[PDB]
Amino acid sequence: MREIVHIQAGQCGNQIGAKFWEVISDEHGIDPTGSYHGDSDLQLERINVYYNEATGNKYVPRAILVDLEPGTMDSVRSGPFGQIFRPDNFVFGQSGAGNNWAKGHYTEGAELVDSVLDVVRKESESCDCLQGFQLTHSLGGGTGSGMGTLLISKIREEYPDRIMNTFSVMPSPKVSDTVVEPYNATLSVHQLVENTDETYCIDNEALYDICFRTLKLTTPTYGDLNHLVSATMSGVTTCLRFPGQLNADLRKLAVNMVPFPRLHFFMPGFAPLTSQQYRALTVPELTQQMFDSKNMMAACDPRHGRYLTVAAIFRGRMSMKEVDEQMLNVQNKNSSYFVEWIPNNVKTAVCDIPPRGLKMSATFIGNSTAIQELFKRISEQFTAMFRRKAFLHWYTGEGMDEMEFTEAESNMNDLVSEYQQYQD
Amino acid sequence: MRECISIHVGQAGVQIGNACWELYCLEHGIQPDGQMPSDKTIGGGDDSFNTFFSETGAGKHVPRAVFVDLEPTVIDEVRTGTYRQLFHPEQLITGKEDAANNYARGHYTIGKEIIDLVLDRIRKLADQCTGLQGFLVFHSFGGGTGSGFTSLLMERLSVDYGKKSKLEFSIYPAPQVSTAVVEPYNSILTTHTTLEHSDCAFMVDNEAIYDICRRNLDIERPTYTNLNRLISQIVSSITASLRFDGALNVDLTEFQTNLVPYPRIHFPLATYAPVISAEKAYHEQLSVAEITNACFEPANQMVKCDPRHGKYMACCLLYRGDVVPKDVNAAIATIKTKRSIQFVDWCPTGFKVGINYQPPTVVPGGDLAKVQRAVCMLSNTTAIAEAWARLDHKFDLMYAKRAFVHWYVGEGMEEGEFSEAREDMAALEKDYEEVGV
Amino acid sequence: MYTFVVRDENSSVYAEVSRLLLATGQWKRLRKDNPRFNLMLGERNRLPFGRLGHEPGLVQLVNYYRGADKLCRKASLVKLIKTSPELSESCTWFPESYVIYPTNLTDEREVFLAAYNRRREGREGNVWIAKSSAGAGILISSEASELLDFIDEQGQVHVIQKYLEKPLLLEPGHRKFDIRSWVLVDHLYNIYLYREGVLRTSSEPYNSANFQDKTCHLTNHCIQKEYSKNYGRYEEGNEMFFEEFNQYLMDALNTTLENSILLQIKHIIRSCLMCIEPAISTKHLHYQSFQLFGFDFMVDEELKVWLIEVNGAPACAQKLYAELCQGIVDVAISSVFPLAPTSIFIKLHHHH
Amino acid sequence: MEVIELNKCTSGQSFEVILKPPSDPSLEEIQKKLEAAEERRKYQEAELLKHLAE
Ligand SMILES: Nc1nc2c(ncn2[C@@H]2O[C@H](COP(=O)(O)OP(=O)(O)OP(=O)(O)O)[C@@H](O)[C@H]2O)c(=O)[nH]1
Ligand SMILES: Nc1ncnc2c1ncn2[C@@H]1O[C@H](COP(=O)(O)OP(=O)(O)CP(=O)(O)O)[C@@H](O)[C@H]1O
Ligand SMILES: Nc1nc2c(ncn2[C@@H]2O[C@H](COP(=O)(O)OP(=O)(O)O)[C@@H](O)[C@H]2O)c(=O)[nH]1
Ligand SMILES: [Ca+2]
Ligand SMILES: [Ca+2]
Ligand SMILES: [Ca+2]
Ligand SMILES: [Mg+2]
Ligand SMILES: [Mg+2]
Ligand SMILES: [Mg+2]
Repeated sequence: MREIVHIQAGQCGNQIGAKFWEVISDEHGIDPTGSYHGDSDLQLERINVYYNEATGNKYVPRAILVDLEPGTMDSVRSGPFGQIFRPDNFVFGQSGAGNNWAKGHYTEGAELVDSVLDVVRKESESCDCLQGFQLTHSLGGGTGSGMGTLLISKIREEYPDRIMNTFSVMPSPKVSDTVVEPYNATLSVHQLVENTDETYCIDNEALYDICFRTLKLTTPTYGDLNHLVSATMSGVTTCLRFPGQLNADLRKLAVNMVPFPRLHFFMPGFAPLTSQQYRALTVPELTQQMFDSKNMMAACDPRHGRYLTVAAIFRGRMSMKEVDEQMLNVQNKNSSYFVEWIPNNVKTAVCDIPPRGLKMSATFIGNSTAIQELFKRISEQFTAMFRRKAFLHWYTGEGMDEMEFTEAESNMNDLVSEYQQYQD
Repeated sequence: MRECISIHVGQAGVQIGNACWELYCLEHGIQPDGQMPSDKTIGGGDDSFNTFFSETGAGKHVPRAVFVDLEPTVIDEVRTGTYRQLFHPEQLITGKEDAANNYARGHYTIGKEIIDLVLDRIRKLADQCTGLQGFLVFHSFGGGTGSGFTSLLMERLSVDYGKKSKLEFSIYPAPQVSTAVVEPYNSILTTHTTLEHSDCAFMVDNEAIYDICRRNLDIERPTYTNLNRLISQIVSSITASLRFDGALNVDLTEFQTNLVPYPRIHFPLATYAPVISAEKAYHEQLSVAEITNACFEPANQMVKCDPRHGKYMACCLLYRGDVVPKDVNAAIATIKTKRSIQFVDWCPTGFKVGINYQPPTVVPGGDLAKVQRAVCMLSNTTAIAEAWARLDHKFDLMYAKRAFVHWYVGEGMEEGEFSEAREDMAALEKDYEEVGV
Repeated sequence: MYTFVVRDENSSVYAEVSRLLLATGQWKRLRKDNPRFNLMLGERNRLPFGRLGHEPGLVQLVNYYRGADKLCRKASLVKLIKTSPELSESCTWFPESYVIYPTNLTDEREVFLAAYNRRREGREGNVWIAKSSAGAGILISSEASELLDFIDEQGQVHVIQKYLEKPLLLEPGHRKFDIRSWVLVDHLYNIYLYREGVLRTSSEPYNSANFQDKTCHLTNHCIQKEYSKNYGRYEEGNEMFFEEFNQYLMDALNTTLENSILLQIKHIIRSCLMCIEPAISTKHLHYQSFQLFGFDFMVDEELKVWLIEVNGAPACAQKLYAELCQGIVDVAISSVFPLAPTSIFIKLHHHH
Repeated sequence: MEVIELNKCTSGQSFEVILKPPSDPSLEEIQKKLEAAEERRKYQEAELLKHLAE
C-alpha cells in the first residue's frame, strides 16, 4: 500500500475537494456511507491510495478538511457524501481569513496550523508507505492561499522526503471575489515554486470561458466550474487509483514530468466537453480536443510556448492501437511545439474503467512553457496595484512589510524568465 | 556438475525471470508443485538440469533463483501465481517503495539499505553449491531498480565472488513500451558502473521484440506477457547448453571465451528464428538453411542494427530440434556466398555450432507456434554499437540542458558521475570503431 | 503533412528538392536536429544511419545508401571490381587500374610495374594517369617513375589506371569529352536512368604529344572554364546534350546514341548497382534509402564505352535541375509519401 | 571448410566449422561511495531544514 493523504483548505479548496471525493467515491463503488457496492475488482485494486478501511468493510477517505471559518465545511458535512468523512478530520476556526493571505499565513492561520498537523500526523502514522500529499485550494483567498501554503511549508519540514502535490485554482478578474486576489496569488505562487513537486494550475478564467463559450452556459456558477475541476481531478489521478506502469505513483509522475525543480506547474485538460451528448466520441476526436487550447484549464495558448513533457490518460474500452496512432499523429504533425532536447517526452496511459456517464474520455497533463502567460497576467495585475501601494494596508496591518511584496514580485518575474529561456 | 544462480532485479527482471522458469519447468518436465517424475534420484543427483534446480528430500526441484524488487506488487505475482510452490519465501525479496525510475535512488538511497539483505539470500544459495559457476542477472536499463540496484549488486558480487562469472540479460529501453523519459540517463549510468563487472551481456531491445510480436505473431499491441514469452524462448536457447548434456557453452566461462575476445566489447547480438504465430492455419516448417539464413535478416535480431556494416569477432549457432551437422554446414556455405560476413583480421572466420535435439518447447496457450527446428545465433558484431550511439545521443540532448539532473543529485549522486559515465560510453563507442572500421 | 530535415546545405540538387517539397504545401521543413522526420536530406560524410528507423510511427527515408561509398571512392571502386565475382578482374568496360599507397604509410605497386614493363617491352602505348579522391591533383605520364614519385609526394591513397589514348574526338575541334549520367535508385532498388545526360567536352584540340598541358585531356567543367581559352565556343559552357550529340553521331558516324553508346552505359550501371545490392539494399531494414548517382563514362574511337568513376553526391547541369529534381520527388519521395508522363526516367529492369 | 571438435551425446552434438584462418573496488571503497552519497543527502536536507527554520 502506497497511501496519499488529501488536504483541502478554504472555501474553494473544500468545495472542489468535496466534489472530488464525490466523483471518485462513485468510480470506486463507494456509497455516501462508506460501504462498497461496486461490481468490479479493479475498483478495490488501489482503493487504499485514497481510502482507509475501517470496521465492517467501511472505506473512510484519507482526507483532512481545513478552514478558518465553519461555513463551507458545514455544507460539506451536510452535503451528498458528507457522512463519509472522518469527523475527527474536520479542523476549523471561527475568525475567518477575510480573503487575506497574511491572515491565513501569519496570524489567524498560524493559530490553527498545529491542530491540522496533528491530524496529518495521525493519518500518516496509519500509512504502510506514505507516497505524499495532495492539497486542493485557491490562491486568491486567504485560507486556502495563505494557510494552505503555510501547511505545505510545515508538512515539508516534517516530511522532507515525501511528494507534495497541489490542485491550485488561480484567480481571474472574470470570476473574482476581491481585488486583492493578485496579491494573494503572487504571494502563494512563490510558496509553491519552493515547496511543491507538482501543481495542477486550474485557472478560473479558463473554466469560465469553457462554460460560457464551449459548454454554452449563459451564467456559469461556481458549481458549474467545479464540475470541470472534479472531472479533471479524476482524470489526472486515474493512474494513481488503478493499476498501471506509467506515472503510477506521485514520485514517478514527478520524475517524468519535471525536468527542472521550479518548473513544476502543469496545464491540465479534459475531453470530451459536450453541451448531441449521446454520440460516441472516436479516438481521433478525443486526441484532437484533448490537445486543443479550448480544452485547457489554464487559460494559456500552448501554441505560444513549448511542451517540456506531456502525460495523457485514456479511459474506457477503446483501440489501444488506434490510441498510439493518434497520439503519434499529434506529435509528428506539430513537433514544433515539443522541445527536441527531451526525447519521447509524450507518454500515454490507458485505463479500462471510464468516468461515470461516458464511454471513453481523455485527460491531458502538460508541462508547457506557455504557462508563463498565466504568471504574466497575475504579475501585471499585481504590479498595477502595488506600484500605487493600493490595498496594502490590509497586509501591513497584519505584520507584513512592503519588502515581502517586492520579493514576491521579483520571484514570480524570475519564474517567468526561467520559463522564457527554455522556450528558446 | 556446477551450479548457476539466477538473479532477477526490478520489474523487467522479475517478470522475465518468471517466464523463463515457467519454460524451464516445461522443458525439464517439472510440474508447478516442483515434482519432476522423470527424475529417478530423489532428493539428490548431479544431472545437467541440476545446475539450475536443487532438490529437497521430498523430491521438490527448487530454482536456484533470487528475485529482488524494491516494490512488492510484481514479486507478489510470483508468491501467488502458478509456480508459487517452486520457490520458498527466502528467495523473493521485496521492499516498500521503488526507485521511481531514478538510478541514483536505486543504487545509492535504497540500494545501500537492502544490499546486505540481498547478498545474504544469495549466500544461502551459494552454500548449497558444490561448485558455483557464477550468476545470471536479469534487469532493465531504464528502471531505477533495474539500473541502480543492479550495478551496486554487480560490484558487491565481484567482491564476494571474485572468481565467478557474471552474465547479464539486459532490456534496452524502447519508447513504444517505455514509462520514463530518463531511461537514457539510467541506461548509460548503469552500463558505466557495470561494464568492468560483467563478463557477457545479452542486450534485448524492447523495440525489436515489439515489432517481432506485431509482425510475426500478429499481436496488434503486444503486452509484457507477449514480450516476456518471446524473450524467454531466446534466453532458454542461450542457457539450454548449461541445463542439458552437451559440449558447447557448458559453463559460464565458455561464453566469454567463445564470444568476447575484448573484455569491454562483451555485448553479443542475438538473432532468433523462426517466430511463427500460434493462430496461423498451419505454417510450412522452415528448413535448416532457411532458419539459418533468417539469422542474418535484421528483422529477427534482438537489437535492430545492420551487421552488414560491422565486423564479427565471434559467432555461435545454437540449434534446437531436427537438425544434423550435414545440413548446418550446407546452409552455412550457402550463406557465406550470399551474405556480407566480414570478420576482424585477428579472429578466425569460423562458427561454433550446437545442436539440442529437443525442439523448442512452447507454453500451452502462448502465442508461439510449435516448430520442428529453431536456431539462435549469438554473434559479436561491431554493428551493435549503433544501439550505443542512439542511446548516447538521447543522453546528450537532455544532459546539455541538465534536464532531470536534479532528481539524481537530490539522491546523493554527484553531477560528475554523469559526465564520467558518458565519457566511458564515448570510449566504448571508440573501441567499437577501432575494431570494425 | 509530411516532415523533412536538411543536413547538407551545399547540395544544389536537394536545395531544389527542398524548395519543390514546400511548393506542394504538403511537406514541412524542420530543424536539422529534429528526429521526428519522414525524410532526411543528409550530409555527405558520417551520416548517422544508426539513428534512423527508431521513431515509433514514423516511416523514415534518407537520400543516401549506407555502403554506397564502396562504389563512389576511387580506390574502393577498383577493389570492388577486382574482387567481386560479378565484375571479375577481366571486366572489359573498366580501364586497367591499381591501388597505390604512398610509401610514407593491400598495395599493388609491384603488380602495376609488371603490367607496365610488359607494355613498354611490347611497343604498346604505355600512358597512365594518377588520381585520388583528395583532388580538386592529377598527373598524366608515360614514365612509371614520374607516376610513383608523384603519389609519394602526397599522403593519401592514389589509383593509377590506363589512360585512354584513343578517345572519340568530336569534329570540328578534334576535342576530347566525357559523358555524365544521372541514376536514381529508389527504396525498392529500382534503377532509374535519367533520360537526359550531358557531355562535358574539352574546348581544346586533343594533343597526344603533350600530357603536360592538362586542358585538352581533362574535361572537367571547372578545368575547361578556368585554364581553357576556347571555353563556350562550340557549345554553351562545354556542355553538349543528348539531342545534339545524337544527331552528330548520325551525321558523322551513321549510328545513334542508343545503339553505339547507351546500351553499354545501361549495362555498366546495372552491373555496378546489382553487384552491391545485397550489401546496401534496405528492403528488409527499419529505414529506407534512395540515392542519386553520377556515372562518368569515356568513349574511345571504336565506340566502346568505359567507366571512369561514380559520384555519390553529384551536381546537375543547370538546364536539367528542374526536370530532374521534380523526378526525384516523383519516384523517390512521393512514391513512399504520396500526395493528396511520359516518365523522365529509363527503368533498368533486373533480377533482385 | 573444415569441421573440428565434434562431440555427440544422446541429447545433441556440437562442433566448430572453420572457413578461413586468421591473419575492482574493494568492499571498503564501495562503502565510502555509498556513505558519501548519503552524506550529501543529509547535507542537502539540513540546508532545507535551515531554510525552513529561517
Ligand atoms: N521486455 C520487458 N520490458 C519491461 C518489462 N517490465 C518493464 N520493462 C521495461 O523496463 C523499463 C522500466 O524498468 P522497470 O524494470 O519497470 O523498473 P524497475 O527495475 O522496477 O525500477 P523502479 O520501478 O524504478 O523501482 C521500461 O523500458 C520498460 O519498457 C517486462 O516485463 N518485459
Ligand atoms: N583513364 C582515363 N583515360 C582518359 N581520360 C581520363 C581517364 N581518367 C580520367 N580522365 C579524364 O579526367 C576527367 C575526369 O576526371 P575524374 O572524374 O577522375 O576527376 P573528378 O572525379 O574530380 C571529376 P568529377 O566531378 O566527374 O567527379 C574526364 O574528363 C577524363 O577526360
Ligand atoms: N473554481 C472555483 N473557484 C472558487 C470557488 N470558491 C472560491 N473560488 C475562487 O477562490 C478565490 C477566493 O478564495 P476562497 O477559497 O473563497 O478563499 P478562502 O476560503 O480564504 O480560501 C477567488 O479567486 C474565487 O474565484 C469554487 O467553488 N470553485
Ligand atoms: Ca486569535
Ligand atoms: Ca535427482
Ligand atoms: Ca570482475
Ligand atoms: Mg470566498
Ligand atoms: Mg518497479
Ligand atoms: Mg569525383
